[PDB]
Amino acid sequence: QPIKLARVTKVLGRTGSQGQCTQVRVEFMDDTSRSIIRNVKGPVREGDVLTLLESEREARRL
Amino acid sequence: HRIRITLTSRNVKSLEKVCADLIRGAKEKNLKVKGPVRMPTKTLRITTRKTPCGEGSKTWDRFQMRIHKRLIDLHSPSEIVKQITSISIEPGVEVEVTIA
Amino acid sequence: SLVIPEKFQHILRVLNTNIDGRRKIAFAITAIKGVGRRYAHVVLRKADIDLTKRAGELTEDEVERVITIMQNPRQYKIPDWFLNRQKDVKDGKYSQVLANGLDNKLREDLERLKKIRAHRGLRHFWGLRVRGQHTKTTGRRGRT
Amino acid sequence: GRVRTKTVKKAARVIIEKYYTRLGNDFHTNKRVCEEIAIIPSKKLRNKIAGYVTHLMKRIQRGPVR
Amino acid sequence: GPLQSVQVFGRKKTATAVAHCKRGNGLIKVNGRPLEMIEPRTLQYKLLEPVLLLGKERFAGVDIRVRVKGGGHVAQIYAIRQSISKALVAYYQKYVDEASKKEIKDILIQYDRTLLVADPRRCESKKFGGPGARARYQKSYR
Amino acid sequence: RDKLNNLVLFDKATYDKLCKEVPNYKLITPAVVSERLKIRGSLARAALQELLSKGLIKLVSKHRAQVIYTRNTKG
Amino acid sequence: GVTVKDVNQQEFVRALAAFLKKSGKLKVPEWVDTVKLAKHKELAPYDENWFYTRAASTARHLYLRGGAGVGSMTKIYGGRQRNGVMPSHFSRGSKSVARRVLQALEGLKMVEKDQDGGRKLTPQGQRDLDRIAGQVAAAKK
Amino acid sequence: TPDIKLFGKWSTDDVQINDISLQDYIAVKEKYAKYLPHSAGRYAAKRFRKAQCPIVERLTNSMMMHGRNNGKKLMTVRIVKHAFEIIHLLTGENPLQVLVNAIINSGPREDSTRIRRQAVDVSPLRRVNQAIWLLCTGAREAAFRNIKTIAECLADELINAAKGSSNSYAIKKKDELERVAKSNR
Amino acid sequence: VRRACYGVLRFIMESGAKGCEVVVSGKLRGQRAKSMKFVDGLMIHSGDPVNYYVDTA
Amino acid sequence: MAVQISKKRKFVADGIFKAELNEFLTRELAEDGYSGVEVRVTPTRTEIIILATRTQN
RNA sequence: GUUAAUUCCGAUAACGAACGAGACUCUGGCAUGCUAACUAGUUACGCGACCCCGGUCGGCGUAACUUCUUAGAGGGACAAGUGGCGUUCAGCCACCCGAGAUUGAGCAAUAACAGGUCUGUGAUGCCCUUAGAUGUCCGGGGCUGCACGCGCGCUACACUGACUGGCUCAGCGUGUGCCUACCCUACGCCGGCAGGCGCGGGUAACCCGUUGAACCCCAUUCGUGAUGGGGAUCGGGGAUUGCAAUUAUUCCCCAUGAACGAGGAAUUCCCAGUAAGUGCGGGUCAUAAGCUUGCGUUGAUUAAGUCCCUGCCCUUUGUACACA
Ligand SMILES: [Mg+2]
Ligand SMILES: [Mg+2]
Ligand SMILES: [Mg+2]
Ligand SMILES: [Mg+2]
Ligand SMILES: [Mg+2]
Ligand SMILES: [Mg+2]
Ligand SMILES: [Mg+2]
Ligand SMILES: [Mg+2]
Ligand SMILES: [Mg+2]
Ligand SMILES: [Mg+2]
Ligand SMILES: [Mg+2]
Ligand SMILES: [Mg+2]
Ligand SMILES: [Mg+2]
Repeated sequence: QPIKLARVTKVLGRTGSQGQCTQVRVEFMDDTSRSIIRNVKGPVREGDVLTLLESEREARRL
Repeated sequence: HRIRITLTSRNVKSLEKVCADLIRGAKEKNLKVKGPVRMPTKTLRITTRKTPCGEGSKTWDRFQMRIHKRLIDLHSPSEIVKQITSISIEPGVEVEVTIA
Repeated sequence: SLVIPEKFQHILRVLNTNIDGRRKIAFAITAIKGVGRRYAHVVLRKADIDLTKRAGELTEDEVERVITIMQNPRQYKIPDWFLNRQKDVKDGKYSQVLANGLDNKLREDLERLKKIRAHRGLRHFWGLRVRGQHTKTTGRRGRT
Repeated sequence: GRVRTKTVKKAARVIIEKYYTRLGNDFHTNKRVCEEIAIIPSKKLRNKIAGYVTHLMKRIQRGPVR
Repeated sequence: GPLQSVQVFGRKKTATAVAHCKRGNGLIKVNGRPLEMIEPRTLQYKLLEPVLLLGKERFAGVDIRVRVKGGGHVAQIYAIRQSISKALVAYYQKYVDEASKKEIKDILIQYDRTLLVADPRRCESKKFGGPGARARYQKSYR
Repeated sequence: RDKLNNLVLFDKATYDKLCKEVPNYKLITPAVVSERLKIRGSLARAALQELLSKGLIKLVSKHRAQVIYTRNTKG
Repeated sequence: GVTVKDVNQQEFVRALAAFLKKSGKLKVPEWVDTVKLAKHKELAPYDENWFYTRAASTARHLYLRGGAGVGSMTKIYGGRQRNGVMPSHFSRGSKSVARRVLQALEGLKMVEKDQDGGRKLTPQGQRDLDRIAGQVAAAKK
Repeated sequence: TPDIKLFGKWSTDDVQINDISLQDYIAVKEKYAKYLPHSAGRYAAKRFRKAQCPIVERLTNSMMMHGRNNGKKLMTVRIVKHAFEIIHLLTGENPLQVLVNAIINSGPREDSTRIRRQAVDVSPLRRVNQAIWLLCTGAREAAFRNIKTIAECLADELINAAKGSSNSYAIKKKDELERVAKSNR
Repeated sequence: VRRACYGVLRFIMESGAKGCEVVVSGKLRGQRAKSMKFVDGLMIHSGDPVNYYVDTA
Repeated sequence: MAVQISKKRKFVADGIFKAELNEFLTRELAEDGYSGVEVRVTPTRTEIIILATRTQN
């Protein structure tokens, strides 16, 4: 598994039972025309970069 | 001749009414005055359990009594200030005028 | 200055009771009952002994001085208020009672209260709190 | 949580109904013309009525109000 | 010339410190003693932040004597940290150009803006039914 | 279980060891010297004051909590 | 040169302790050895030359502000008394060591009984403390 | 005057934050360069203004835990001062650089949370927070019941975290945390 | 009880008041403790104006 | 005053005076419309004003 | 749709109203502008002490002033300005300006519980007792009693520490009482200490008191050992209060040195000067804080979210429930 970092481009909602994992969509920085949607744990604003351990997991949207 | 007046009340507006009235009385009987100095308000605070019995959530009243005290100094003779203090006082304000 | 000197005593012998010499003297004398923190410090204040020494680098002259000052306290200008057996109920002698006599004086006081049949002796013999505490909630350790 | 209540909104609509000419655009001026023209027994309510007067008069220079 | 004395307060939690700046040489001392022995000396660059951020050339013609009262140790040391900078900024307000005032002020603010404005925070009141301001005692069932 | 039987004064082997290796360390705190050389913290502080007095190591900061020492610069 | 507030106080007090030891005029009591220095302490002082040091310290306090006495010096040299399994409190110092140290600092004339109660330091003692403040500044330069 | 130096002894340039990921949440640069790790505070009014506090003050804040040391900030500034000094003599580089590389190395890249569990990538601010917290608690319980003082526990563990030797408590919990994340992905 | 409370209500509203509230609590119509409530007009309950608009007894 | 009472307990002492005065007049003149009292003090004499309904009684 | 809100915009077989929310009061935060101050001060000026012109002083006095202190009247902030989002309504987000762009409490509706109080009352129905009293008083005892279970807490398990010196900082408050006999104390001596004996101040911005408080800061000693951690238990002595302390009232001195190595199932409080650490005042009080109520002081980790568990409110729906 290669390590890829990607920039949050819009924050969408909170997911999880205790309302703890902020669901955002990100776009990868080398493949800037590509996007994915990730459940992200913690304090997240728009415009920060996440270190994805894998590019390919994509979650549901509630 | 350095006769001093102290004004003391639980009320603030009546006290300051009486003190400004005495300042204007001293001015119309034409003698200088060191102004009404305001010493700090003494609070009398009481915290009691609201309940007569023992049970309940342990709640507490917070009763307060504010006491205001102010001072007026006059270099003047005695009957002038005696006849100015014989008039124009509210019931809430205690007046104490000493000579020395 | 810091090397082990020869004849370094790892242990000493005072009133048939051991004195660990690896510690420091003001706290090594404390190992026998009847002398503690402050009485140990004051006894070796009266004895001309530097407090920085450890109890294995003393000499037998100095430990003889220390044991004489502990056994005869008030004629080395230890005050009367600094003792533990002040005005005792047999001979009235102000002296510091030490290790093997300490439990003797304790148990003689115990037997005096027993055969005098007082309340505090009854509480001792019953195995209770003799100094007026509460037994309803605290002290369930020894008595089941 | 800044919602002007009915005692603010009703009074501001009455002020702008009967005194639209002297009211203007800035909070500090029409605050004191509202304090001259009404009996508002507290400064906090006075300021909130004045601010809502400013806001809906900006709505009036947008267009007509219901 | 005339005595160019400005007396400025600096406020932390309850420790208030009024500084007093005149025409003179660069004499900065607080409560009759210099800055370099004011305990706690852990916060020694806290006192030195106005003089280190501005240089002694700006503190050259100004002697500042500070009297401090109230609060605790670091509250006093933050009140002195505020009061020196505010005393210098009021001297440069009233007796020289205000281009100097603006450059001294934004050099202060671009490091730390609590050098000039204060903390309005104080210890809030203990409500009943708790050990402190908003902690409560331990509720127990069964 | 385990009990550090640290020796409270130097025997000849450990005194010669402290003269040997301890002026070559980078970090010389008494807590380091105690674990590396089997001694008390007190005897460590006394030995390190002795080494500073002889002039074989160098003070860096002295504090009520701990003291920190280096070896000398080699050049 | 400098004065007492111009230098650090914590080596000022050991300088004045060494100065009073050098004079040897202070007249310590006999119960220097067998004392616990206040109620809230637990042991005797570790330093055996402590009377000269507390004499230095209370001379410095009387230089910084006068009109202080036995109760004031117990208020300075008080501290935390740990009461075992109860919460700790503040406890005053020893009255007798403050009384003896003020009698010693008025024995060698560095302090003097003032009006309105208490002690204030004499100009000779003030001169000595200023001299050794100059000496402390010289030792640290 | 330019070149504000942290504790007077360490310059706030000469640092490359080798994450473009954790770049804006570790504050060592010139507008975030202070003299002390002691500021006035008031970083807890808004949400992300926690990340405006510099990393030295934030380490100093996160150290003073477990009851007996709540709000001993002067004390923890003392600990960070001796810790940076011991980092400098024991390593030979910038102590702030050792701190930044320790944060970069010790921040867990992803964690697992219940949505059983599910692996989720973490926020950069949250992995900064958890990195600081793991470093502080490793130093603390290395120091507990030991001759080893905390002012060099924190130093030795920032060395072991900047090297990533799995000899640090922080790097061990980071590895086992993203291990459990790799199980729950 | 009811016509006495009605009489007090109508009397003091004729005497001129923005409102009134009469509560008679106790044993009424039997040995059970009941309560009777008689409200008319304006009656603020909270805040600071209950110290100078409500006369209570 | 030669015993020289302090102001803090002075205001609560004449407060508790006005309290037991009001309660005494309440227990006596309840039959005759006792509304309240007002106590106002001068030197050497003190005007205390019962304010009630049936002044004739 | 929107808000902390039955808060508003708005829809409309409803219209016009009332309470609650809000409004209000106190508090907090900001004014170098106003009012003034020998029961608060600053700055100068003049004497005084000291250091090699200048510096220090809470050393002594007076000519200005009120920034600091006190407290009064006004002000000040309104989502007002700007940029987005929204029917471009109600309003939300962000930002400049700014002492503040959510400080904290008090008050708090309709209806109700067979919740507590007859042990707060001279508020009280009824019953019972009423001279061998269940009235009142005095003497003594008990309310504390210990195989055990539970709850609120304080001290701790130490090196981020203990001990010993040194240095230097608060804000609440209270203080000589109707009966009522018992106040807060500087200062000078005696005593290790608890304390004792004298002359003084204060009915209080005056005197305690500039409240020289602790953690804290600095410098020692201790060295990972139930240890200089911890101080329970216990022996002997010395004081104070009482009319009297024994079942140790409280404190002091020495000696005794236990469990306790961060706590299982479970469970509490909390998000900014907050939690926690720390000490000081009030009540209780002749003696008297392991309590509680206030107060400062050092002062953060984390969060700006959700309906997951525990619950609350509104709508729809189901009911064989209605002491639900
Ligand atoms: Mg003290
Ligand atoms: Mg340790
Ligand atoms: Mg209302
Ligand atoms: Mg309300
Ligand atoms: Mg019931
Ligand atoms: Mg019968
Ligand atoms: Mg009981
Ligand atoms: Mg102990
Ligand atoms: Mg009792
Ligand atoms: Mg022990
Ligand atoms: Mg719960
Ligand atoms: Mg109680
Ligand atoms: Mg069905």
